[PDB]
Amino acid sequence: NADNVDKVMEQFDYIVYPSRSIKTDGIKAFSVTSFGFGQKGAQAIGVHPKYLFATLDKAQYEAYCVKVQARQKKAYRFFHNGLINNKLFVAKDKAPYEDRIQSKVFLNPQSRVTQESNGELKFPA
Amino acid sequence: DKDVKAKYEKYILEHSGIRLIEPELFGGYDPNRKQLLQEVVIEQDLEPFEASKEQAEEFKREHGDKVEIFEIPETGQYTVRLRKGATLLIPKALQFDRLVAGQIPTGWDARRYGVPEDIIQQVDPVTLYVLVSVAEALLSSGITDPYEFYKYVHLSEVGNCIGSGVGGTSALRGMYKDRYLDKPVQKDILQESFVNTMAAWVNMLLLSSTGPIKTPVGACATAVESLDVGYDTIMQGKARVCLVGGFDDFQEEGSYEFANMGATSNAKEEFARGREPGEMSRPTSTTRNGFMESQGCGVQVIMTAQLALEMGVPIYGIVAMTSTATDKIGRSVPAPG
Amino acid sequence: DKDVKAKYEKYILEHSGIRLIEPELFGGYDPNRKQLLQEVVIEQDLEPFEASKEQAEEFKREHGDKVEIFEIPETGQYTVRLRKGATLLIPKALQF
Amino acid sequence: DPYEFYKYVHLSEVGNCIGSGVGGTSALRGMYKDRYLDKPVQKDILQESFVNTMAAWVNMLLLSSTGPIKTPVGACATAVESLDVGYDTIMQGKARV
Amino acid sequence: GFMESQGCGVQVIMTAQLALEMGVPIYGIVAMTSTATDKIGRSVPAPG
Amino acid sequence: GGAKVIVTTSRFSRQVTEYYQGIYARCGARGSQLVVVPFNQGSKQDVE
Amino acid sequence: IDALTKDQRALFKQQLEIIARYLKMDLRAGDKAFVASQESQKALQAQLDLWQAEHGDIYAAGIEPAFDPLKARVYDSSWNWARQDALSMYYDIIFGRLRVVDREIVSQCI
Amino acid sequence: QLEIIARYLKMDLRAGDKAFVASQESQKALQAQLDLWQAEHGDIYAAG
Amino acid sequence: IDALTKDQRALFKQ
Amino acid sequence: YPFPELPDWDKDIKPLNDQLRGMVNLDKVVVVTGLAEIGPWGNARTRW
Amino acid sequence: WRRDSRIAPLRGALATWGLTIDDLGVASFHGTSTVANDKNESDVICQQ
Ligand SMILES: NC(=O)c1ccc[n+]([C@@H]2O[C@H](COP(=O)([O-])OP(=O)(O)OC[C@H]3O[C@@H](n4cnc5c(N)ncnc54)[C@H](OP(=O)(O)O)[C@@H]3O)[C@@H](O)[C@H]2O)c1
Repeated sequence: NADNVDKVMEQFDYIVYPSRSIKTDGIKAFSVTSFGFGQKGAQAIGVHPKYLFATLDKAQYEAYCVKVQARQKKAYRFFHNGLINNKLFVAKDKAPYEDRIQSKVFLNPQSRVTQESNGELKFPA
Repeated sequence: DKDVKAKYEKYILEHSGIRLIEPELFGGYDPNRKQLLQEVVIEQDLEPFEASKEQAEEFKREHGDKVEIFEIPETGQYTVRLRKGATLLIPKALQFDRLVAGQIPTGWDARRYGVPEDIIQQVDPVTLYVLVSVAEALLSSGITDPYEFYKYVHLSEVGNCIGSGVGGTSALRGMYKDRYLDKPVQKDILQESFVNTMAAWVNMLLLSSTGPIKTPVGACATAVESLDVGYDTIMQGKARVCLVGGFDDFQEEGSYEFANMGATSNAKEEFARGREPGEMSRPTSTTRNGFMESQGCGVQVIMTAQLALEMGVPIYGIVAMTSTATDKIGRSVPAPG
Repeated sequence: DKDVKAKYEKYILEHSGIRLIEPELFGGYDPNRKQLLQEVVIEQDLEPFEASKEQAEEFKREHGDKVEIFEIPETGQYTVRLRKGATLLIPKALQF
Repeated sequence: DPYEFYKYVHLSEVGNCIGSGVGGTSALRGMYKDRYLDKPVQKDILQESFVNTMAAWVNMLLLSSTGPIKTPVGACATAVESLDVGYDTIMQGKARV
Repeated sequence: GFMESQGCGVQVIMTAQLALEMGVPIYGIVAMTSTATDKIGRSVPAPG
Repeated sequence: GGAKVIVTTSRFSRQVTEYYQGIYARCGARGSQLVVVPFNQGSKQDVE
Repeated sequence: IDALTKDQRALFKQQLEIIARYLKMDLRAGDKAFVASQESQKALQAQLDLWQAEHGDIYAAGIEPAFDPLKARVYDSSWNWARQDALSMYYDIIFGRLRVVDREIVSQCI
Repeated sequence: QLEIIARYLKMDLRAGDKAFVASQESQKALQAQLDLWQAEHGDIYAAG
Repeated sequence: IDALTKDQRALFKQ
Repeated sequence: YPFPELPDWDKDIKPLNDQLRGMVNLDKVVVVTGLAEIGPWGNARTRW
Repeated sequence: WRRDSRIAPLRGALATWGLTIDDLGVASFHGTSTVANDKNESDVICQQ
C-alpha cells in the first residue's frame, strides 16, 4: 500500500521503504519498534539464530540438531491429528501432582515429572 | 485438495483481511446504526402496564411523584403508570464513519481448535484468541504437553507475561452497560474484564506453573513491553521459560471512541477518495490519514538459550535487547515522542 | 491550634475511615437507589414531541415502522411520535 | 524538584512502574454507559481509562524522564507486582530511581 | 467478606548507591520480591 | 523522460490504481510525475 | 354482528368529522397533496422515458460522469523506487534472475 | 378526542402525509437522473 | 361477544 | 510442519565459531522458540 | 543465591544481610476478611 512515499521520508537516508518483497542472501539482525498512548515507547532487537550456535562446538550443535528434528516429527504428527480431530488445543483437567504431594512438590526445587504408563506426565508420589 | 482453491479462494479472500464490518462477528454491531438513548421527559401520563409487585416498587422508588402503582386485588400483580414529568429513554441510531475494520476471518472459532464448550461460554472472546494462540505457539516450539517443561524445569520457572491495552472489552461492556439495561449477564463478568484474567486462564488450562505473572498495560505497545518484561524476568532467575505476547479486541464502544480522538481513519471519507477497504491502510503514504482498527493477539514463547538447546526446541531468534521509554513533559497524552 | 481538636475532631472521625457511602463523593451514587433501566414495549402511540430535523431522523432510523416524523412546515422542526410496538426504556431503582 | 534526579542521573534512569487492577473507572463508565446515554462527555475519555495513563500523567507533569514504563495489572496484588517490576528493572541497569 | 475502599499508595525506589550519593532518607531494603501462579483450576478468584 | 502526465481511467479500481503505480515505480525518472484519475470520455461534463 | 356495530362506526366517523371541522383541519389534505405530487411524478417519467427511448440503456450508462478530484492519485516518489529497483536488481543478479545476457538488465539500469 | 376515535376506527390519520412524503422522495431520484440527461445534452438538443 | 364490546370499553375509558 | 531451517554448520556457522565460541553465557541469553498469532489474516502461517 | 537449588530465595535474600528466618519479625497479611484468603495466607506463610 505504499502509494507514494511522503517527500518527508526522503530526508531519512538510512531508511528505504520497499513497496515489494525482496529476497536476500540473508538478514542478521532486526529492530521492531512500537509506540503507545501515554508516551509508551518500546524497541526490541533480534539477532539471527546462527550467531547463538556459533557459541557451541560442532560437537554440541550437531547433537542438538538431532534432538530438534525428532521433535519436529512429533510436532508434525500432532498438528495433523489436531487439524483433523479438532484437538490442537487440549485443556488440562488436573495438575501434574496429586493434591497429597502438592506442598512438597512446591517446596523441593528438584522435583520433576516422569512420563507414565499412559504416556502422561506426572510427579512421582 | 485440487478443488479447494477454486471452490473457496474467492470467498476466503473476501471474508478475511481488512474488510467491511460484519455485524454477525460483533453480535449485531452495525456502524450504520449506532444505537444511542435520548432522555425524554414525558409530557402526559402514559398508559399502565402490569408488573410484579417487586418491579412496581422498583419503578416507584426511582420515580416517586411521577409514578402510580396499585395492586391488582385479584392476582397480586401491579400496574405502573408513569405520569407527566416522568423521565424516559428513547433509542435512536447514528451513521458512524468507521465502516471498515480488520477482523479475524469470517468463520474462525476457538472450538475448531478444541477449546471446551464450557470455557467458550465462560470467557471473553479475547481470552479465546489468547488461549488458542498460546496453544499453537507451544506447538511451534515443539511442546505438545506443556508439562514437558517440568521434565527440565521446576514449576516455578515457567512464567506468564501476556498483556493488553484494555482486554475483556466485552465483559467491560457487560457490566458498565448491559447490566444497567438489565440484560441477562453473568455474575462473574467482573473476572473476565481484568487484563490478567487472560493470562490466568492460560495457566488454569495448560501450564500449571507457580512461575511469575507480570502482566503489562502499555497500550499500543504492550506486546513489546511484554517481551521486555519476560526478558528481564528470565535474566533475573525468576523463570527459564516464559510466555509473552499482546492482545486486544474490536468493539463498538472502542471504535467509536478512537474516532472521537481522531486516530482512526474515516471510512466514508476514504470511500469518497476511491479507496477500497484494505487500500485503506497506507503506513508511509502521502495520503495516510489515520490508522485501522483490528483485532486478535500474538504470542511468542521465550527461554534461556541453555534450556532451549538442552530441551532441543526450535530457535527463531535471539532477543538481543529490549527497552521501554517515556518522552518529555507534555499535555498531549496520545502524542508519540 | 489548641481548639482544632475540639472544633473538628468529632467531624473528622465521622467523615473518614470505613463509613456509609456518601453520594456527593460519587456524583450521587446511592446504593439505596441503584438505578436500572427496563425495556418496555409501548402498547399505544404516545404523544408527539418536537425535535431537530437531525434528531428526528436518528429516531426514525432506529425505530422505522414504529415512528412517524414530519416537518413543521413553519420552523423546519420535526415531530416524533412513537407508535405501538415501539421500544422504550424506563428507569427503576434497587435497594443495594 | 524531581529534576534534581538529573543532577546525579540521566533522563533514561528515572523509571515509572505504577499500576492498578482496572484504573480510570470513571472514564470507563463514561464511554461504555454515559456515552450511550448521550450525556455530555469528553472526546478523549478513551485516554484516561488506560491503566498507564496515570503513569503517563505523572511523567508529563513532574518527571520528564526517558526512563522505562512497565505498568502492571495484577488485580488485588498489583502494588507488590509493581515493586517487583521496578526492582528487577533497576537491577538490570534499566533505571536507577 | 471484604471491604471496598479507594485510593493509591506509592514508594520511590533507588539503588542504595544512588541513595547514599544523593543523601536521601532510607526506609528499608527491598530484600526480595516475586510473583507466583498457582495450579490448574477453574475458579479464577480462588487464592492458591 | 522527465515527463509529468495525467492519466485517465474509466474503470478506476484498486487494481488499476496499483498497475499505474507498478509503472511509475519502474519508469518514473527524476522529475517525472504520474497522476491517475477516474474519467469517462463519454461525458461532456467530465471532459470540461 | 357487523351491522349491530356498523351503526357505531358510522356514528363515530361523523363524530370524528365534526371535531376535525371544529379544529379547522382537512383530514384528507395529506391524500390530496399526495395524489398531486404523484401526477407531477408522471410528467417526469414521461420526459425521462423520452431520453431512455432516443438513446438506449448502454449509452445511458456510458454518459455517466466519473471524474472526482478526491479520487486523484499522485505518484511522484521516484527517489525511493530508485533505491528499491536498485537494491532489487542487486539480489536479482546474485540469484540469476538476471543473467548478463538478458536485455532486461540494460533496461533496468537505464 | 379525535385521536382515540381514529384509533377505534382503526385508521391512520397521517397515512396520507406519510405516503406523500414517500412519493416526493422517489420524485427526486427521478429529477436526479433527468437532470443528468439535461446536463450531458443541453436544451436545444433536448428539444431537437 | 366480549371482544366486540371490549373495544367500546377501551374507547370510553380513554 | 516446518520448524526454522537449522543453519549449515560449515557454510554458515563455522565461519564465526572462532570469535564467538563460549563468548556468551547461555543462561543469560534470551531466545524465541515459539511463534503464533490470530488475526485478520489467520495464524502466523497464513499471515506470512 | 540466584538459582541455587540448596537455597530458598527467602533464605538467600535474608542471609545476604546476615539474617535467618528467625530474624523475620513481622508479616503483613493481605488478610482481606474473606473466609478463605485468611486461612490460606497463614497456611502459606506458615509452611514457608
Ligand atoms: N491498435 C490499432 O491498430 C489502432 C488503429 C487505429 C487507431 N487506434 C487508436 O489507438 C487508441 C488506443 O486504443 P487501442 O486500440 O490501443 O486499445 P483499446 O483496447 O481500444 O483501448 C481503449 C481504452 O480506452 C479506455 N476507455 C474505454 N472506454 C472509455 C470511456 N467510456 N471513457 C474513457 N475511457 C475509456 C479504456 O481505458 P481504461 O481501462 O483505463 O478505462 C481502454 O483501455 C484508440 O484511440 C484507437 O482508436 C489503434
